[PDB]
Amino acid sequence: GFKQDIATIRGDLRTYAQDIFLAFLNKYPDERRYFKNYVGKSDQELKSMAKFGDHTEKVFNLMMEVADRATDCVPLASDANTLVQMKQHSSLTTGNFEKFFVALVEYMRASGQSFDSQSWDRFGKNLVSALSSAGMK
Ligand code: HEM
Repeated sequence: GFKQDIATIRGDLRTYAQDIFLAFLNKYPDERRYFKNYVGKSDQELKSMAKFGDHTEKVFNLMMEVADRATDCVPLASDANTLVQMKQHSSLTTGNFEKFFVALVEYMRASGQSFDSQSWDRFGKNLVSALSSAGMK
């Protein structure tokens, strides 16, 4: 289930973080504009820029903390608030996050593994609701 998925992802966090982030960018290429240093780089090229592996790992660490603190895939309003108020997220809207979670859920479905894809889809929906409830446009 969802708790085990947190454990699976944490066990190899940099690998899943890179793969899922790349799946997002490659599914939604317009989103790469927000990540100036990644423009014009292939998957394997990104995998040698220090900021890439370090940024993606930090993003997924936070996402796992938010997931772990959730109750029945509903995140804490304080964790939504943190994500809205981050300087790095100031120009984002909820659609950016919707896209991210579409890519994440698609990744999990395509994986050979028994990820609880439906729980991640619900978590993403509830996080987007919570971002909106916290004032994200
Ligand atoms: C639940 C989803 C997300 C989480 C948990 C998350 C978390 C974070 C964290 C922890 C950082 C700081 C990384 C660092 O300084 O090393 C970060 C930076 C950033 N986030 Fe997010 N974020 C998420 C979704 C998004 C989405 C959907 C976008 C854009 C489409 C985005 C755009 C950025 C940008 C532009 C930065 C700064 C530049 C960079 O880190 O490469 N984030 N985010």
